[PDB]
Amino acid sequence: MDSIIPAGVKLDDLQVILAKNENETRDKVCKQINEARDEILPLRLQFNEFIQIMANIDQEGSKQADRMAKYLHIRDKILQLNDRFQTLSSHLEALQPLFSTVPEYLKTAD
Amino acid sequence: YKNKLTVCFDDILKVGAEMMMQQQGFSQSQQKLLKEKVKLFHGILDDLETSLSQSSSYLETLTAL
Amino acid sequence: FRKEELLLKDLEIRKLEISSRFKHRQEIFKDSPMDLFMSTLGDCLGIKDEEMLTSCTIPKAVVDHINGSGKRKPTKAAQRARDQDSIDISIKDNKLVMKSKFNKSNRSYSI
Amino acid sequence: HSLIPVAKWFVKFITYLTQEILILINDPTNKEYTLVHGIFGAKMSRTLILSILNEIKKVTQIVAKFPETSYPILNESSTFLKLVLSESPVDFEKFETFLVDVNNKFIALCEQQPSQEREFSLLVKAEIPPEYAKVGDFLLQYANNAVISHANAAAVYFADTSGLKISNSEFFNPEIFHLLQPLEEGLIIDTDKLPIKNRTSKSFSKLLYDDVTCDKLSVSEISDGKLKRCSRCGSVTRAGNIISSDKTIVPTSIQTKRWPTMYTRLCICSGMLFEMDG
Amino acid sequence: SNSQIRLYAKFKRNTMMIQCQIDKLYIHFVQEEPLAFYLEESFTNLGIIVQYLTKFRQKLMQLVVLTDVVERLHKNFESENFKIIALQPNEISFKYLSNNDEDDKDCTIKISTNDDSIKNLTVQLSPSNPQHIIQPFLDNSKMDYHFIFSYLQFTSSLFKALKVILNERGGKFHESGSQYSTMVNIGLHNLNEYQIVYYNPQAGTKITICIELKTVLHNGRDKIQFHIHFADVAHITTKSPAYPMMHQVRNQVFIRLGNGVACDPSEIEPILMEIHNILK
Repeated sequence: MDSIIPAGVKLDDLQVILAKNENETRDKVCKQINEARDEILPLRLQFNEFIQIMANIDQEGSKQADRMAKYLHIRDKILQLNDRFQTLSSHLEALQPLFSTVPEYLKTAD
Repeated sequence: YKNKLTVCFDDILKVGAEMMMQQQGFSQSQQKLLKEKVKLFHGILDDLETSLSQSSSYLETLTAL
Repeated sequence: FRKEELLLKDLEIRKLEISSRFKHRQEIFKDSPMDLFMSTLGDCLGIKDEEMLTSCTIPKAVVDHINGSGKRKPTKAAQRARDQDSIDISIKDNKLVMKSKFNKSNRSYSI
Repeated sequence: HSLIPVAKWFVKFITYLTQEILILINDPTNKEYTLVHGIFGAKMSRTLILSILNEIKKVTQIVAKFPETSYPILNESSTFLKLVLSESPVDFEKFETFLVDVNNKFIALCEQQPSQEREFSLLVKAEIPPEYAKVGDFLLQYANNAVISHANAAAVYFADTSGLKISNSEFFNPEIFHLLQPLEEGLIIDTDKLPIKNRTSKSFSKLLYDDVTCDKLSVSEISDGKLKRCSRCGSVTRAGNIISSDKTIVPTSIQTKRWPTMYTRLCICSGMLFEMDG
Repeated sequence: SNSQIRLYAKFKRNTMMIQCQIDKLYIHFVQEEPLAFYLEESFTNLGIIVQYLTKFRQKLMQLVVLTDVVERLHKNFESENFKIIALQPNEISFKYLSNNDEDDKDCTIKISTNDDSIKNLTVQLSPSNPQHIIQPFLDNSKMDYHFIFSYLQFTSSLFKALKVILNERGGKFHESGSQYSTMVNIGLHNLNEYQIVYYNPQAGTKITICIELKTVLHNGRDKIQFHIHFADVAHITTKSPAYPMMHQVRNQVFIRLGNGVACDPSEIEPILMEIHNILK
C-alpha cells in the first residue's frame, strides 16, 4: 500500500532517511518479516492437508451430496490459496523497494 | 520467485490434467511427476524462506552499521 | 444377442462423446485451470452443468455465434460443421448445456 | 483378460531375484541368502524362461499382426498386455541376455573339468561346492554390470515384492507353524490335540491370495465355500469353478468355463484338491 | 479441629513412579509404608461433601492415566538415559536423551485430563534440545501417542548426531579466522523425512542430504530404515567447482547400492559422523 521507500532513490539517500524518524519504518518492516515468517509454516501445513484430502478421495464417501459438500469445500480451499498467494505477492512487493538496494550494494561492493 | 509459486500450483493441476484425462490404473510416470512437483514446491518454499531470513539479517546489520 | 451389441455401441458412443467433450472443454475454458478442473471433476462425478457454479464469466460473442439467432445469421458451413460434430453444443445464460442424444435417462458418470 | 493377474506375479517374481543381486554384493558371506545361486544355476530354468520370453514375443507379435478390429472396446485386454511388458521396472530384453550368458559360461566350465555333482548342486542343493569357490565369485561380479545398468537401482531395492508365497512361513498361520508334539509321540497328530481356534482347515493357512491365477481373493469368493485347499502343500485355490461377474471383462451372467478347470481334482504339486469346509 | 479432609490410599505393587517427585500434585506419601499416600483438602460447614469427593476423584483419574502413560513409556522407552525429572499434575518433565543438565527437561508433555482419560498429549521440546524443530508437525497432527514415542525413540540417535553437527558450527569464537562459507541448517518437509542442506553464498553452491523413512522388504518382513542419500537432482557433473567433495563422498561411501544408504538407527550415529568426518 503505502510507499515508504521511494522508487529510484539511491542507497545512501535511503541510509540517511533511515537514520532518523525513530525507526517507525524499521518497526513496520520487522512486523512484516515476522508475519511472513509466521505465514510460511501454515501454508505448508494446509498444503499437506490438501494433499492428504486429495489422496483420501476414495474414502468416507457414500452419498452424492457428500461429494457436493466435499468438492465445494476444496474449491473454497484453493480459493483462499489464491487469495493468500495474492496477499504474499502484496507483502513481497511492499518489501520490493527495500530489497532493491541489495543488488546495488552487492554490485558496488564487487 | 513470484512466477515460480504461481506456475507450481498451476503445474500441479497441469500435471494432474493428464492424470484425470485417462480417468476421464495410474501411470507411474505421472505419479513420479507429481512426486517431484510436490517435493520441488516444498524445496523452493524452503529456499524462499532462507532467502527471506538472509535478507532480513542483512537488513538489521546494515541498519546497525 | 442384441443386449451386448447395444452395450458395446453405447460404450463406443460414450467414448467418442467424451473425446469431443474434452477437446471442446480444453479450448472453451483454456484461461481458467480452476474452471477446467472443477468442470471435468464434476462431470466425472456426474453433475449436470445447470447446477455447478462458475467463478469467471465467458464472453457473449461465442454465445451469439454458436446459436446465430442474433443479428448475424449462422453460416451454412457452420451448420454443416455443427451437424458433423457428435454433440449439440450451446450456451444459455453463461452456462452451456449437455444432453445425451441416445439415452435420455440419468446417465451416471461416477467411477 | 484372465492372464493379466498371472502376469503380475510373473513380473513380481523376477524382481525378487534381481533384488537379491544387489543385497548379496555387499555381504557375500551371508549363508541365509544362498538360494539366489541355485535359481540361476538350474539349466532348464534359464531355457524355460527364455521359452516363456519367446512365446511372449510371439504372442505380442501375433496380437500386433492380428489385432481385434470389430469391437474396439475389447482391445483393452490386448492393449494392457503390451503396456504391462513395457511398464515393467526392468526391461525383459536386458534380463533375457542375463540368463543366456550364464548358460554359455556354465557349459565351458564343464569342459574345463568334468563333474556331474555340479548339475545336482545347481538344481537341488542350490549351493556351489567348496572346490568351485572361484565360480561363486563370478556370479557376484558379473550380475552388477549386466542388467542393473539399464534399470533403476533405487526403485528395485525398495520395491514391494512381499507376499510372493514362496516360503512356508507365509503359507500356514503362525499359531501352528511350530512343532506341537515330541518326536517320541510320533509325527502324526490327532485333531483333538490342536488348539480350539486351530481345529479347522480354514484357520490352517493364509486365505488371502490365489495360487493358480495369482489373483487377490475378495470377501465374496472367501465366503461362498467354493474354494479348494491342497492336502499336500497347504495351497488354497478357487480353481475349477465359475468366476464371479466382477472378475470378467464386463459384468454379465454368462457362464464361461475358464482354464482353472484343469486343476479341478489335481493340485499344482500333484496333490488332491478338496472342497474347503465352512 | 484441623478442618481438613485427608483421603488415604495405597498402591497394590511397588511401582517405581513413587520414587519420582510427585510433590507438584500436593500428595503426601506415608513414611512407615512407602506404597501408601494421601490426597488433602480443607473445608467450611462440611455438608457439601461432593466438592472434596469430585476433586479427589479427578486427582485419582489423573494419577491413574499418568501411571498408564508411564507404564506404556517404560514398555516403549527401554533405554539407559530414560529418567523423570519433575512430576506435575498438568505437565510431564522427563529426560530420555544424553543431556548433562539435571533440571533441563528434554521432552515436555502437557497433561489435559478428561473424566476418563487424557484429552490430548501435546509433546513440547526444549529449545536446547535439537528436537524442537519438529514441534509444529507434532502439534498440528493428531497421531497416536505410542507412535510418537516410537518415532522419538527411533530417531533419538539421529537427533543427537545432528545436535553434534549443529553445535560444531554453533561454537563461539575460538580465536580462529576460519570464517567458513558453509552454514548448516535443517530443511523439513513432513514427519516422514528430515533434510539437511549446506548453504554457501560465497561459492553459490548447495549440498543437500535427505533422510527419508522408506520401507524395505527383509526376509519376508517389511522394515523401516533411514534412507540417507543424495537427491536425484544431484546429478552433478565433474565440471562443478564444489563437485570434488560430493565425488569424494560418493567414492568413499557409495548397505550401499550406488545412491542410497539404508542404515540401522543403532548404527546411524557413527556412520553419519563418518560422513561428517569428511565434512569436518
